[PDB]
Amino acid sequence: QVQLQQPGAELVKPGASVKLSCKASGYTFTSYWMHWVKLRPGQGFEWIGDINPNNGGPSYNEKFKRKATLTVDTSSSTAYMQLSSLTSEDSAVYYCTIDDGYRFGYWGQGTLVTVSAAKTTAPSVYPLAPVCGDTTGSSVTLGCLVKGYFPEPVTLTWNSGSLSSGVHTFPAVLQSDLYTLSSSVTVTSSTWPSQSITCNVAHPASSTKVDKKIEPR
Amino acid sequence: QVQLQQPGAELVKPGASVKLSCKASGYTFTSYWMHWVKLRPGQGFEWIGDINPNNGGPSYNEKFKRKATLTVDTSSSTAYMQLSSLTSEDSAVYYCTIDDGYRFGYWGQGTLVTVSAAKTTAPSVYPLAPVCGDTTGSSVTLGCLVKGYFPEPVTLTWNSGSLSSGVHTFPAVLQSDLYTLSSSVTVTSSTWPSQSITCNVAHPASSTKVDKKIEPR
Amino acid sequence: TTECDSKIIGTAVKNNLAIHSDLSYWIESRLNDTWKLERAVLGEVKSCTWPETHTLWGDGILESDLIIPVTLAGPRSNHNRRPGYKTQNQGPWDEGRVEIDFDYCPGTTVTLSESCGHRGPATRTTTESGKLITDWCCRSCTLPPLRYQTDSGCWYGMEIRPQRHDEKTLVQSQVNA
Amino acid sequence: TTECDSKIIGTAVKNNLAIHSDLSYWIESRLNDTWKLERAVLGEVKSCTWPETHTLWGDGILESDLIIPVTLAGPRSNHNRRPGYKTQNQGPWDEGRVEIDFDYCPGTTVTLSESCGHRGPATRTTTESGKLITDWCCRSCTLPPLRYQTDSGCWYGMEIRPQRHDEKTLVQSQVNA
Amino acid sequence: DIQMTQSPASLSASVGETVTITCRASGNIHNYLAWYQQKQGKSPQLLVYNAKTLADGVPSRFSASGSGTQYSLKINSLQPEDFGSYYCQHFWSTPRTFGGGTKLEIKRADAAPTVSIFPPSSEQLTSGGASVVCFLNNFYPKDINVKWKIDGSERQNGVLNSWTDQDSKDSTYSMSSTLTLTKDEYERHNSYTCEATHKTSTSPIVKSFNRNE
Amino acid sequence: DIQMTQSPASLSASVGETVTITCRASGNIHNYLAWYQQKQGKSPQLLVYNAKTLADGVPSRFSASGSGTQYSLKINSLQPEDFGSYYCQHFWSTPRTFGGGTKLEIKRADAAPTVSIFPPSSEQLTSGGASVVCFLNNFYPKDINVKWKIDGSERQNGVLNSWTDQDSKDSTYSMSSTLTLTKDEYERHNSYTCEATHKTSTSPIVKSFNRNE
Repeated sequence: QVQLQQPGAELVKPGASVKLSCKASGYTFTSYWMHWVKLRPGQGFEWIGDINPNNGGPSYNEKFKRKATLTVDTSSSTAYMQLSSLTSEDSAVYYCTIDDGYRFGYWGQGTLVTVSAAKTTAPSVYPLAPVCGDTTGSSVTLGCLVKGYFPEPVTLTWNSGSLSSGVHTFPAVLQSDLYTLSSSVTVTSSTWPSQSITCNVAHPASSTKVDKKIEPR
Repeated sequence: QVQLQQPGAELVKPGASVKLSCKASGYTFTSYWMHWVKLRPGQGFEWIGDINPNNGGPSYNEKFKRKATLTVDTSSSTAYMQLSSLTSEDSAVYYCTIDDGYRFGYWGQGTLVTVSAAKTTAPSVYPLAPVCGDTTGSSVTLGCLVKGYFPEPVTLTWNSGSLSSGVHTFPAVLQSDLYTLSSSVTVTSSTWPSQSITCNVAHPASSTKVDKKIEPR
Repeated sequence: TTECDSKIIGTAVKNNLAIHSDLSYWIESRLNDTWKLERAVLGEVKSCTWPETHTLWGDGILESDLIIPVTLAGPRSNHNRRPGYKTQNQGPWDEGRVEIDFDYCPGTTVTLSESCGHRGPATRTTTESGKLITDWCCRSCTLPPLRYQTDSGCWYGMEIRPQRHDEKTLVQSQVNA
Repeated sequence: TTECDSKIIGTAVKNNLAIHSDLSYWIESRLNDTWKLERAVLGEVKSCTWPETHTLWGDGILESDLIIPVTLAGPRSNHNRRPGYKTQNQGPWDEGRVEIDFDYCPGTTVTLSESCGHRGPATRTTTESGKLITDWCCRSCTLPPLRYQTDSGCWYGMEIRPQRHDEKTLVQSQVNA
Repeated sequence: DIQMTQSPASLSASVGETVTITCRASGNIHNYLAWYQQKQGKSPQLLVYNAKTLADGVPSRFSASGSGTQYSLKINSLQPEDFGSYYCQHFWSTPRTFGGGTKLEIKRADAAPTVSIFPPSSEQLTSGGASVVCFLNNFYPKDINVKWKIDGSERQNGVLNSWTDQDSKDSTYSMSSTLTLTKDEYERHNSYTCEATHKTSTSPIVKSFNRNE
Repeated sequence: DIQMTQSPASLSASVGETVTITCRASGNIHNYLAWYQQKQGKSPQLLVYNAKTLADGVPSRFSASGSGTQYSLKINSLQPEDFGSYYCQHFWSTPRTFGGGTKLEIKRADAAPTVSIFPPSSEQLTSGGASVVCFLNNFYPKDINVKWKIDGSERQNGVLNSWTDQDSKDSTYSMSSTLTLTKDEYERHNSYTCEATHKTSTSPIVKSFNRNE
């Protein structure tokens, strides 16, 4: 199976440099060129350039010539893109993908690069239980509130992913260099609080893993 | 006489946009293309692109395609370059020049663009008089200290420009979002303090014009 | 790294036919539906750079899209292109004389399938023992298939792999340009 | 804005001579010391785009360096260039037939001087009355001078202006491409 | 270079309806064009290459054509699945460039939002903060108004809203509103109310609670 | 594209000496090359165009040549004027690119620095700050060491140094050193000294004063 593996996120202070990686698996590495694409909200997609796995020869988008440096290790089947002198304008998601025939048929999951002077902060996770008394109808909605973290991303599941139906995870919102994310889950009243429902929040940037069980009020 | 006129400086907050101007004088405006060049310490010179005074058709360096927007008003013989979404990496001196025959024979004075969140601050000007007592030899050195201003530039003269010989004006140095500049002037002891010596400092950003006379201690 | 001798060179396009040639090379692209490479005769594979002064249609080109490698005196030309095929760095360039065109090798067939192997070194249609390989395939190429012809036999483009992935003694290109 | 008919077109370079031609145009550049435009015959000035497929040496070109305007079917080619001259947007293109080359108009002379006027509309060597203008100049051009030839007389390139800045009845191009 | 201008920028269409999105190149790209589909937060999937060739696993309801500078991706019998952004990219010249994109809405039934209200947790109250959360789930169309009322009076500052993308199955929307107060400001009042004004009705859908209860 | 690599990056030469700076292009630029001279803080002046053609007003001691990818600017009988940075730029293809540059030093006589010391002004003292300024004027070579001594003990923090460019006439250098203290820290001590260690002598050139004098 063909897959491209790259880190989920990278935090880097302005003016500094970071090196993104792309580990290829499941195909003859030298056969396909390795392209890098930039995705930023508002700017859309931008082809950064490619690297030749055979000779290590790069071809750049003229715009990214002084910004990005493309290198390759054929032995380990891994491509590298070094972004130097980073600004807030370089905060985006960086994909690596292969051209398997004048087409980007195989992409990576993309590396979310955040450029900020703000400090890494562990999230506070709060269980959101329904108001006291009964609950409307035969269905109950529970919530989970992740507050005051930096940077992106966080991962929120319900019962370790066992509970996926009726789940709405809302995109984080930044305020004063701190993110706020929330999630809801609607289950039948016959299942809660009869069966335990726990929200699982992970913030790899601060090495945080918090499980919060939703207890009735 | 051929001359290109452009503002000495522009201060613009990060993420914002600024429009630089270039007023041409002394030649048939439509005859020569209008080129824009970027000069940044460490990066050297960078050709941004040109505009055709005849039809208003631009040709961009591919690197500056999303950064700069070249326009022209033939009627007023003025060219414009709009820089949008500015970062600290866009802090440089921007020249406008004409190609009078595969050569940039006529340049402008260049516009110093500063991108910073720091606030405009008027300078404090202090007269630097020699230590009490006598002065070594038959020559005396006076000084002028400009402290705590932002942004660049400031202009410092001696006796409204009538005193230029033996003058050393030192390049400003930034510290904690505030600049510090100094200047020395060496005259014969028979002229100082017998004749008045005043340093004239102008900081257009804060509309400041300060004359400081050097008095003996 | 070095540039070819431009004394023995001739490039010409007239009507619907375009030819980049010299004493050894004869690279012909034709307009039928679209402009694409039709046939390239390489009397002896060179190792120099084709001069831009004698290059037709060489605006904004990514070298990985050029059928004949620029390091092998392939013209930086959009005429040096063919739909469904990337640069042929691993073609039979060490066989001396080589002729590229677009047709089927005798007794062979090429099929489109995502199952087919990814592009590799150019494989000859006959084994070391001389046995013919009949069933070939490709993932995202176009037909008729890219075909090499050398003194030792008939080859297919890098994109084209043997459908029966299970061939024992393959004759494949060992050069990487 | 539109592209020229590529059915009647022929572009060819052999040895030291390069020619971009069709039924009306015959654009010849030669290698002597360097590759530069030698002579362009325009039977009738076109208003279309010369196809890149039939363009030699068209890599990384700034259109303002091309002698024959691309809007006037001038090839985006470094062959379409000449040292000391920018694009000739204000040449005598409304005179019907026009022939560009590099030689002196009979009875005229061209001198290099920074004093000379900046480039303007192409001026004919003869006035409306038919009087000949002998003394010409230029600021940063090269010699021999850019020369036009039409049915109504002989012209000079935009860079070249009358040295006697004080000419009364000038015949100048009124077109701006 | 080659610039890809894509149209329409956004489009809304019902299930089963036929849609066509166009891609225009500033120069002739000679059928070297690919269509990708991407819906956040996943990576883009190859739909079409060579302008008219479908990628593997792409349903028969997808088609694509065009030549020169004009190309078109046509979806017949639109499905709730086919929501998300669609991009076009050329493989003709360098640099490679992409279209601006086209977000596809699944136009559907109008749906009233399901509103739920949530008082601050004891943990957050321990921390000295107090966020009241209002969930507006499974509604259509996307535009909706959330009004917070404290003791009957509208509160505007400290409100954080967040919409989800269109649901892959029922094509509905969900939004979260978070009113963040200090513990003292929270204890200063009693009644807390969230009201949802939507297209489906001029009557606000209301959820409320009291602090000392 | 076309990349201009210029050499040497920096060069120092005496008056009257013959210097040659080279410019190499990544591709053949066909004598479409210009040489500019720039000395801060002025705008660059055109020296040469078409590789071998001098601009107007350029002295006869300047020459330039080359072809293909190799070009050279030669200055015969170097003058103190000709200090500053020299740049090469091609006019062959797009985009236009410049050389990295070559700073020209006028190598000259070794010169001891003229040192002057300045106590804080009454105005700055009124403001609560206290800067002591030391001027090291007209010296060569450029490298020089400034040591601040308060009551005999070296002070390192709060020191701001600034060199000037090489003088257009005597080819010398000047640097300014500013020791910024608080008013209290300034009044905490008495003797203030600046010492200049230069190549010309191992003996420091010293200027000093006392606060209560």
